[PDB]
Amino acid sequence: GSISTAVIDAINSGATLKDINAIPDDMMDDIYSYAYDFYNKGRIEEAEVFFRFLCIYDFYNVDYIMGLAAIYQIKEQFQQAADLYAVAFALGKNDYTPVFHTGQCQLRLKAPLKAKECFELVIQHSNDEKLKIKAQSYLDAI
Amino acid sequence: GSISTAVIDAINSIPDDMMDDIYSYAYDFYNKGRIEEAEVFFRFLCIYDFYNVDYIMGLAAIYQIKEQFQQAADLYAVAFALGKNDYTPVFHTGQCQLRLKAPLKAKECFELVIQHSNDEKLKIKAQSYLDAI
Ligand SMILES: N=C(N)c1ccc(C(F)(F)F)cc1
Ligand SMILES: [Cl-]
Ligand SMILES: [Cl-]
Ligand SMILES: [Cl-]
Ligand SMILES: [Cl-]
Ligand SMILES: [Mg+2]
Repeated sequence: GSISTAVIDAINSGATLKDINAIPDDMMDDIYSYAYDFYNKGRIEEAEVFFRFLCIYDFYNVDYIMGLAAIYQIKEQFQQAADLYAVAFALGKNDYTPVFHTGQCQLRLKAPLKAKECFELVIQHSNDEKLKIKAQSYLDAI
Repeated sequence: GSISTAVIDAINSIPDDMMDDIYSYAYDFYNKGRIEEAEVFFRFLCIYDFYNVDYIMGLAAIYQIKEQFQQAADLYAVAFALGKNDYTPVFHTGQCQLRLKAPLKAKECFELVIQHSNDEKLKIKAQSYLDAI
């Protein structure tokens, strides 16, 4: 692991714990797999702890961010979820799935024009026709 | 950075005119070549209101000037996700990806501009990069 001075330096420098290899890679994989297990088992509170832990460890990991965003969406913290989905989109650049879920969140936030803009962005830019079918099903419902 | 601040804020939990004032001051610094002071002001603005495309775009431009190409690209992508209709961030992401030795990502950015932007001057610029790729 990392000595305390190295962890403190990372806190003070704005760096991730990932950047200083504070926990072995295999253990982080285990933690992600357990977080997914909790999620799939309906243990949302525990899944939330684990996805928060993962995102503290590496705020630039798209899948860690996507997991927490999904949990926030389930818990109806729609603005926090939308905020994380936007970050997740930016980090991956290529995948419009977070923009699709942002659209769902915006509908629940009573921002239907923002939602429409999200679904249209998916339709116009994604080459994933299966995702477009889902986005189009929201757009057609208006 | 600004992205890490946005993520940490989400993990854990001023009149528009005044914000407009500070944005203009940051631009004033930028235009005089006071890049470091402009960067502080844009970083401040992105802490106060990160999901504001004008603040993101200004900070991303400074990172691009400073050859911090990955940070710039990440911020331009946020701006595009939030704004959706302006392809200027996609165009600059393409430039950044070229400098990051990611020519296929760059090509995808410039193609998006040509296919979707209504900014004819931006489309010429994107095509000139494509011709070099
Ligand atoms: N419906 C089409 N003809 C069509 C064209 C382009 C794309 C894109 F390249 F954007 F993925 C997706 C679908
Ligand atoms: Cl120690
Ligand atoms: Cl990238
Ligand atoms: Cl709206
Ligand atoms: Cl444009
Ligand atoms: Mg056109």
